[PDB]
Amino acid sequence: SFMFLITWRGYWQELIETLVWAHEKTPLSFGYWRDKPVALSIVQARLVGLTHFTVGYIATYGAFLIASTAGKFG
Amino acid sequence: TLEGQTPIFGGGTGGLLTKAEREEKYVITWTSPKEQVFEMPTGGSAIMRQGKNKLEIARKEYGIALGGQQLRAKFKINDYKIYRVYPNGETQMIHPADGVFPEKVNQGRPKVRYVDRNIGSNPSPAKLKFSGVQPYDAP
Amino acid sequence: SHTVKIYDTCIGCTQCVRACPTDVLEMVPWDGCKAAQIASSPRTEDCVGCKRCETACPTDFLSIRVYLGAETTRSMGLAY
Amino acid sequence: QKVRVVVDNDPVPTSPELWAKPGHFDRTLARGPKTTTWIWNLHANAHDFDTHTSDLEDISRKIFAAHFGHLAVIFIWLSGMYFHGAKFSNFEAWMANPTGVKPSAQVVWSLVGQDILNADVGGGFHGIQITSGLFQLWRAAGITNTFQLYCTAIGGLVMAAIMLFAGWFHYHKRAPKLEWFQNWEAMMNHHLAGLLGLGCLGWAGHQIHVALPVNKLLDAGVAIKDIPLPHEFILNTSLMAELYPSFAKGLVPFFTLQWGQYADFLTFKGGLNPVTGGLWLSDTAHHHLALAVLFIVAGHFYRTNWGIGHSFKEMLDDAKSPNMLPFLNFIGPVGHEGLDKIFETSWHANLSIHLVQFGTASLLVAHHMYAMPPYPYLATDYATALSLFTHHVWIAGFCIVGGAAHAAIFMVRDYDPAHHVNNILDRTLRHRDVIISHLAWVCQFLGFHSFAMYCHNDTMRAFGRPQDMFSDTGIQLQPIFAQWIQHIHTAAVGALGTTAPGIGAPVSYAWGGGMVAVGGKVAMMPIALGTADFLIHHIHAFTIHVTVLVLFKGVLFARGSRLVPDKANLGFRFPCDGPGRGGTCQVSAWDHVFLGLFWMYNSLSMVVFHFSWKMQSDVWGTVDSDGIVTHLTGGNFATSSITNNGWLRDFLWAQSAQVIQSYNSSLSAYGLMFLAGHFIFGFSLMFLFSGRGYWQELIESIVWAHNKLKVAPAIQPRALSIVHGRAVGVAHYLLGGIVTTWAFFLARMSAIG
Amino acid sequence: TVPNTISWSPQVALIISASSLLILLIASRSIKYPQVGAKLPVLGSPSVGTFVASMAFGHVVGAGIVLGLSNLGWL
Amino acid sequence: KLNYRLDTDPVQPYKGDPFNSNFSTAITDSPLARAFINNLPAYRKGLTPFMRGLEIGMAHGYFLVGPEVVVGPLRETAHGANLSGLITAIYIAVSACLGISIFAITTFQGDPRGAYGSTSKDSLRPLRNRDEWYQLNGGIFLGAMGGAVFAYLLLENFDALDSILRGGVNVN
Amino acid sequence: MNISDTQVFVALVVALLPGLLAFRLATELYK
Amino acid sequence: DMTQLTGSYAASWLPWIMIPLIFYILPFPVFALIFIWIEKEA
Amino acid sequence: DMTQLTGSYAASWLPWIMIPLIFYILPFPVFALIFIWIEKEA
Ligand code: F6C
Ligand code: CLA
Ligand code: CLA
Ligand code: CLA
Ligand code: CLA
Ligand code: CLA
Ligand code: CLA
Ligand SMILES: CC1=C(/C=C/C(C)=C/C=C/C(C)=C/C=C/C=C(C)/C=C/C=C(C)/C=C/C2=C(C)CCCC2(C)C)C(C)(C)CCC1
Ligand code: SF4
Ligand SMILES: [Ca+2]
Repeated sequence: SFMFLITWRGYWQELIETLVWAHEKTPLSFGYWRDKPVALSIVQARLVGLTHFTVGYIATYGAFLIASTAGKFG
Repeated sequence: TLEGQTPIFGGGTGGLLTKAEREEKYVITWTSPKEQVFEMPTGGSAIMRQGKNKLEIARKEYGIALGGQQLRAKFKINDYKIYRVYPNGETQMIHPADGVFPEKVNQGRPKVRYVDRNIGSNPSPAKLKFSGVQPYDAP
Repeated sequence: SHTVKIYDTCIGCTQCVRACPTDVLEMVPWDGCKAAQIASSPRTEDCVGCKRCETACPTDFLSIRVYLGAETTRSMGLAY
Repeated sequence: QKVRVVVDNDPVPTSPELWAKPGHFDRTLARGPKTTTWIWNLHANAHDFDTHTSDLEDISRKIFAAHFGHLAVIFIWLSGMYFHGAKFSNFEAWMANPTGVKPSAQVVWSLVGQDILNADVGGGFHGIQITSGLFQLWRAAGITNTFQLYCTAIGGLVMAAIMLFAGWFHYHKRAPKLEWFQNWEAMMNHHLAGLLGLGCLGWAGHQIHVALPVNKLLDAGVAIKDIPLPHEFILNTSLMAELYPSFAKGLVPFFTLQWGQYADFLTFKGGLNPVTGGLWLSDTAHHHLALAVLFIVAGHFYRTNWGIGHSFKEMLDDAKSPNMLPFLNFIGPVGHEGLDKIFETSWHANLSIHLVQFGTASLLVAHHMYAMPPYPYLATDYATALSLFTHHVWIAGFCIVGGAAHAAIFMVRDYDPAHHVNNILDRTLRHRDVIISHLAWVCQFLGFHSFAMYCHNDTMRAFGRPQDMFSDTGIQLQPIFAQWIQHIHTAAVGALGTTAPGIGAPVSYAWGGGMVAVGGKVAMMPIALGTADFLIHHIHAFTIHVTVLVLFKGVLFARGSRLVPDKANLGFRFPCDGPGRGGTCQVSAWDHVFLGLFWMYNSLSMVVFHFSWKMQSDVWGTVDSDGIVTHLTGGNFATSSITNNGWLRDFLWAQSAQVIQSYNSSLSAYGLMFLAGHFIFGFSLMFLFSGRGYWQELIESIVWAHNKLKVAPAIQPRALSIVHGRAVGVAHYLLGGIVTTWAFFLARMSAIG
Repeated sequence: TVPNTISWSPQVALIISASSLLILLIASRSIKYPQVGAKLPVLGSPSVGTFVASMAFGHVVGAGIVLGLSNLGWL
Repeated sequence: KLNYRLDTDPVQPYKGDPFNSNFSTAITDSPLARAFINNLPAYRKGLTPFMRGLEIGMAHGYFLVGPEVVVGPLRETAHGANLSGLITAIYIAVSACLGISIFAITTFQGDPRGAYGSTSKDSLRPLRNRDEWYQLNGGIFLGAMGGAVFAYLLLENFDALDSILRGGVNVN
Repeated sequence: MNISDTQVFVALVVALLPGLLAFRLATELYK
Repeated sequence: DMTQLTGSYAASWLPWIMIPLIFYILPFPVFALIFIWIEKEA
Repeated sequence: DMTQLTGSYAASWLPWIMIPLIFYILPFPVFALIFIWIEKEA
């Protein structure tokens, strides 16, 4: 989540453009995008980063809560 | 067809891609008083010719940046034009639209997307619910 | 495409037109201000939404507003 | 005639009038503050000299004068270390018992119970145990009493005043012209032969005449009071003859090229001194003497005023096709031609190169000082050894990032397309998509084949399938090339056969050849490499390559990209170009430095973690009478470091016991700073995760409350700018993380080292 | 073992003098910019800078030759 | 005064067009690189799409068996390791062929977007027709299965083949 | 004692250098 | 024995087939169906 | 034993694969390459 929350869109859009060039110039790569690959939008990145942050928050404490209690008790 | 000779350029990776052949392309043409070095819109240095020049560019912003920030500001060249070229060969001149630069007021230009009020008088979105009209588009 | 609107508080300073990187705006004759001109947006299909015009607008509040809308190839600034 | 000294006389009057005019250097800031953003902008642009004026000559004069000021700051700092080591230290007690006394040179006052930090460091002294290695450095220099340290402290203050006067003199009285600064050949000759060459020669003289005799007596076991003062070794030549018989025949062998008779004090042994565990001082004397000759010879390489020498411009104009090697002719028919224009006008380009090479030098300092400990009783001082490696690794990482930062500044500000027409710089920019795409791919390959294999190991271990793990007992990944180098280097000295016959002992015992113990503790022993070392080294390759990708993308795309073609007009440091084009946040070259700082921190944290765990696990430890070594962590690295659960448990959780239990003890300051670093890291997260639009709106309501009570300030409060918020976030993030590791490392080593 | 270094003798004087002399003839005919600065026969009439450079390089090359020979029992 | 020196440049613009985002290098335009790439089954002139898929499938299916045989979780036994390698190749190739099918389904609707449009000039993507892609896919699947089975049979008979290649079958 | 596995592999890699140069000379002579 | 996955519950062969079916057999065809659905031209 | 081809030299598996490769695996593709080369129309 820290990646989605700290780094912002314009960095990734420029990087994706470089990968777009690489794919177009590489032989034997017959695939081609039907939807043009773009970096996630500004709002979308905040939501995605928040989702990873929350899921990691819940999973980490949930595992610790169960293990530190069940491991010490019934 | 568009006349003019391309600037001296050894090649680069910032040029045209599949979009140029599939959807649309842009060409900027101008005339210079001498042979001189300018910066390509997507990196690198190119040498513009003595006569009339012609450069193929992927996006319209490349032509506006090159013509405005380099041709006019630095080389004092004001006769540059930008064309939109479609894959079927149709070419239309888009900059300047009417032969006069947009920053200079010209007679005959109509008002487009003008709102006859201050921005603070836009109606609230609640009054336009389910009407399909945005507050800035409200009469 | 994005939507660019010009309100009557415009003073015809032509700053927004000069700042546009894709030639969306142009100055048209008008009578509502001392400069006798007002900004217009005939070519919003080429608008990328950079909002450079809003940054250049000196009026308070802004006389030119950009409302991001449906995204196209050229509104996303895609060279591919 | 070409090289000559030209200066202006009194170019800037010496008056304090501009001291009362903050922001005078900037046209915008000179008008005075209207919002709080003015205050931040004043400090942000304080030392950006090229934005104060467009005159290159005036800029260069500011560079020269400011450098004298920084030298004065360093001299004051150096004077402080010598003075504190002469007045508030146990240096004399430590010199008597180096292996049983903890160095300490900081003593705290007793006002709020902080005197508990005065640790029992031995020698009848109470103070904070220092890990800078000052005592070991001074002992190697021959210093034996606090009076000599006191004299050096006074000399440091004097040099600080001289440095300060020089900066004022060379800016306000005699400021050299621009042409003076552009003397590449003269500067290279003077800094090679005169700075590096004469400094090495001078230090070789000090080592030969002072350090070697004093340390020879010290290792022999004679007391401090019985060792004669260093000047007695110069006056009484008989004293030097007894220690080194070759001194009885004077300078005759040197002038007759019979240098082989000097072998008794200019040795070529290698290895380590058994008494102290450091390098032989006679070895270092010959090392510095050989360096002095090599540097002085290098200082006659460039043509200044007599026709003899090489020219910078002629080399660069000649390095092009078809004058290169047949497979190196791809650099084009222009090649390095035009690069001389960069060094004529761009200070930023030179700063970029020099910051990079300071990173290289400091990295070599970190690696070469633990494997070949150069100071007596340094290897067995585990707290100092870990601190020195970690400190110089971190300094190098910041310097490397700074090199990339000012490389991007050069591209935006000093790069001229007319100067670079089909040359190598122009060609590099013209295939930047080739470079970045390949770098992006290799970063992905390294990430999958370094980190995801650790995740493979964690899943296999949790499954109870150790045979399927990447380990020495499962699927082995032996670093055969690194193992081969260790064998070649060990066999070179006699311990592809005997390629360095003149070296007696192995150059480093880390490659093999035996073990050295000093005070019942391991100084250096062979560092075996296995699957765990294969995995961790490719972790370093992955993290370094990604850090390169972030910084090198910023430099190559500083002028612009397919998204924003006119980024150069926007500048080096700007927040964005609006939400358009899908969103152009952090496109500026500055933001790539901002992102690269995080990746440098991530890369270097694992480097110092790898060093700390491996050295404790496989090198450091205690040796009993039978020669059996028990290491600090008992060989955990081979089996525990192959999973990051092992890193979490056996390194972070287990080794933090010292810092986490340091309350109510002399190490409690490290416990407090351990929490302090954790706080600053979390504190930085709101500057990084949020935006100024929220904070400006919040400030609006707060301003309303002050307006209600007629206490609103005229200088209108503003939220930090978008760039400023990012700068605050990365600064507090790095400070919090590094301080946390600093307390974690030092608390453990001060207790078990 | 310590590489052998021989005591001073006319042979090392011959080596240093010959190396300095040969460098003097070659440098005055091969370097890019001789006859630059103050002026000092069969030679190309070298300048002061060229002459001092030749003598300094003669000491450098000659010292390497004598130590190299003495190390290997005259190579 | 200005000398680009393009005429003596070792690296030329690609195919004489300086604005096509490409260079003429040893990788892209050398006689050996062009001969090797253009005569691979994906580009060989005159090949039917099915025959392109067949040769590609046989080569890829053959080597895809190997990784799980040597370092897989069934490597402790010869027969189990070979079966796991064959299954892995089958699963990968079937998944790839499914991707090829849905690529053809979605790409070729009306005028295809991107490099497969009627006006596109992508020389690296010559399969411009939907029926060509399905012919390719049929060859890819059958070739991949055949190559995977061929490798499986050789590994299953490794003890026999070792005696074969050492002359041990000539004892009797 | 004959050469080891590593020496055989090193010779194979080294032989690639004359192998590639032979191809370069052969194609150049064909011109 | 505890060297293999087993089930004392009724029809213990059901997880033997349902787990492969839902997690690495059917998901790729399901992704293919969704891909066709979201890429269909109007 | 002397019932099979073996090798006491280093990397004795090399003739095990190189002899098939050079003599009855690669030669037919090599002949195919030469045949294409000598039959190419001008
Ligand atoms: C479609 C098709 C296609 C093709 C063909 O045709 C391709 C190709 C290429 C080439 C040229 C190159 C090299 C390769 C490698 O190494 O890497 C990869 C890997 C892999 C594995 C990839 C994959 C492949 C394919 C996809 C296969 C498939 C098959 C399957 C199995 C299917 C399945 C189906 C089911 C239903 C699920 C590349 C690359 C890149 N990518 Mg690229 N692709 C594509 C796709 C895609 C997508 C979707 C995305 C998003 C995710 C991306 C991404 C990316 C990135 C980031 C990068 C990088 O970095 C790289 C580069 O540039 O360098 C330089 N990309 N790519
Ligand atoms: C042999 C001559 C010589 C020496 C020793 C130096 C040394 C130095 N120069 Mg320098 N310089 C020289 C000739 C020389 N220069 C010439 C001829 C030019 C014109 C082309 C320049 C132009 C130049 C510039 C433009 C700059 C420097 C800078 C520096 C400093 C670099 C920082 C460093 O490494 O700290 C070394 C740390 C030290 C403590 C070294 C000692 C410092 C003092 C001043 C040395 C005094 C030596 C003197 C002989 C007294 C010796 C006493 C005793 C030993 C006998 C360093 C002090 C940089 C700097 O920081 O300027 C302040 C800088 O920006 N130099
Ligand atoms: C020899 C070293 C050196 C030199 C001479 C310069 C010189 C310069 N740098 Mg630079 N830089 C360096 C190393 C160096 N840098 C390194 C190593 C890095 C990597 C981190 C950078 C990263 C960097 C960036 C990202 C930028 C510069 C900029 C600049 C220019 C303006 C200086 C400025 O903003 O004042 C500095 C003013 C400040 C207010 C900074 C002080 C605040 C620091 C971060 C506090 C540090 C915390 C402290 C050490 C520990 C905690 C303290 C405690 C109280 C808690 C100037 C030309 C700026 C520019 O515009 O260049 C043209 C710019 O944007 N540099
Ligand atoms: C190759 C350079 C080199 C090396 C290996 C050493 C090694 C040593 N020095 Mg020394 N020194 C040097 C140069 C060097 N010195 C120079 C140039 C000076 C000043 C003129 C000194 C002044 C000095 C003092 C005053 C003292 C030492 C001491 C020591 C010992 C302690 C270890 C140490 O300093 O870290 C070792 C350092 C390194 C491994 C790396 C640093 C070397 C330089 C900075 C790297 C330069 C290369 C660069 C990255 C690439 C340039 C770009 C390229 C294009 C050329 C050790 C034997 C101390 C001592 O007595 O020990 C007992 C001590 O008190 N040194
Ligand atoms: C632990 C957190 C984390 C992870 C996993 C990544 C992962 C990545 N970052 Mg990243 N980043 C992070 C935190 C993280 N970042 C933070 C906190 C910051 C802020 C400074 C950044 C800033 C940053 C920048 C600025 C850049 C990256 C880049 C990258 C990529 C490097 C290439 C690579 O390793 O590919 C391999 C991928 C991985 C190792 C990810 C883990 C994969 C797991 C272990 C295996 C998954 C197996 C399988 C596929 C699962 C599929 C099952 C299905 C049901 C989903 C990669 C996607 C760079 C990039 O894009 O270069 C190409 C780049 O430029 N990141
Ligand atoms: C929502 C209810 C629910 C949930 C979360 C689970 C969860 C699970 N079941 Mg299960 N099951 C359920 C209801 C549920 N069951 C019911 C009602 C039946 C009787 C028809 C079964 C019969 C059943 C069998 C026979 C087996 C499992 C098994 C499993 C496990 C592996 C998943 C699998 O193979 O699914 C298999 C699921 C089915 C065969 C039918 C599921 C029918 C439910 C009602 C569908 C619910 C859909 C859901 C509401 C929509 C989600 C919307 C989306 C936005 C999230 C997993 C723990 C396997 C196991 O024990 O592994 C150890 C196994 O072999 N289940
Ligand atoms: C011209 C030299 C030459 C000759 C005639 C041979 C002959 C032979 N080698 Mg051999 N070999 C050579 C050099 C040579 N070797 C070199 C330099 C190496 C190290 C790279 C090897 C490594 C090697 C291995 C590893 C093996 C053989 C084997 C063999 C035997 C079977 C043929 C084979 O598999 O080739 C294999 C050939 C190579 C692996 C590389 C050959 C490289 C050479 C230099 C190419 C020569 C090309 C030639 C000059 C051009 C001909 C021009 C044309 C007009 C005739 C055969 C007796 C096999 C064996 O022992 O069977 C019992 C076997 O397994 N060779
Ligand atoms: C580039 C190059 C290279 C590389 C190469 C490669 C990569 C190769 C590969 C190869 C391969 C990888 C191959 C493969 C092949 C295969 C095959 C040949 C197969 C066949 C098959 C078959 C025959 C089958 C059959 C079948 C079927 C169809 C069905 C029924 C069953 C059966 C089985 C009968 C090198 C480095 C060397 C050198 C340089 C150059
Ligand atoms: S979110 Fe901030 S940085 Fe990103 S485009 Fe908007 S104003 Fe610029
Ligand atoms: Ca038989």
